[PDB]
Amino acid sequence: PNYCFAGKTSSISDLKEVPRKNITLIRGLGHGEVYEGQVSPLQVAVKTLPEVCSEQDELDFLMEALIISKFNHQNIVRCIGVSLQSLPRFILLELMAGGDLKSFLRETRPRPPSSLAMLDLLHVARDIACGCQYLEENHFIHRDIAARNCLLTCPGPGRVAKIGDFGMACAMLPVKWMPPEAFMEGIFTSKTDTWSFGVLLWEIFSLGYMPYPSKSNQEVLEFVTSGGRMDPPKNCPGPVYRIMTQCWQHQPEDRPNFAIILERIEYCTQDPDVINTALPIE
Ligand SMILES: COc1cc(N2CCC(N3CCN(C)CC3)CC2)ccc1Nc1ncc(Cl)c(Nc2ccccc2P(C)(C)=O)n1
Repeated sequence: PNYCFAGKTSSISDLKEVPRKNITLIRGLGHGEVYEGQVSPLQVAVKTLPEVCSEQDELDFLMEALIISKFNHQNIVRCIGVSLQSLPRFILLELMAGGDLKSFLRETRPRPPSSLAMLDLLHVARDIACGCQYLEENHFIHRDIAARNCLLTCPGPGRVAKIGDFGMACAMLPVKWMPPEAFMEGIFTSKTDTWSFGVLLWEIFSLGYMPYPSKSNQEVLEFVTSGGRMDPPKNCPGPVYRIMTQCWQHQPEDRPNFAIILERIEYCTQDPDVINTALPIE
């Protein structure tokens, strides 16, 4: 299997094979399965392929390794290497100690008080938008920009958010992150990623709520097609909500590219009225 990105073609032979003897598993992290690990010492996350799997599962795994290995950006998770010549097969990734963003948001929600502030949220949004701008500039369509696919380097301040999973690149389709022309026509473009980014913003500023809270997939599809959009998250500043509503323009041509999203995020970050807004206490 071959893979091309940024005008270069790569195959399995170009991946960095790490000797199996140099890899130590430490603990499970979530769902294949992902472990904390060590490479002789580098801390890694280890994505494993079940030994019992289809040929297409094997190929899917290979492709995910080539895709992640060829990216070179600070807001995309690094691939340390692979161990594909012993079973089970491993992909070695940068350990993101802060976890997935969805869990982080849910678990770090202000409770009775200042576990998070608005600037933390804007920094995460900026980081992911920089990641997406890098993809868009390199003509890569992610297809599943969502909080569950983003990771944080560390729990505390100085955390950096990064795009972590590239699995997507009917009942399993992430309808709630997809614009009309994607779920209706199966047309994907970089404006597809813009729409999803809008939904991720909502996830961020809601502190990890499921989009379109009470609606099923079909309800969302009919709602969104008819021009329905989500309400602002609780205490969401107007300038932030305006970015969401621009990302959710019906016409792909009317949605901003990531360079523009980034500028608008940076303007929000500069506005004292935005960053002095208190997050809701649950
Ligand atoms: C310590 O590092 C982690 C911790 C957790 N946590 C988050 C809280 C969770 N909580 C604690 C509190 N408890 C009561 C309920 C559970 C426990 C696990 C999750 C993930 C990583 N790291 C990590 N790096 C790289 C990758 Cl690449 C990855 N990948 C990854 C790991 C897990 C899920 C999804 C992915 P993705 C996006 C789809 O690749 N994952």
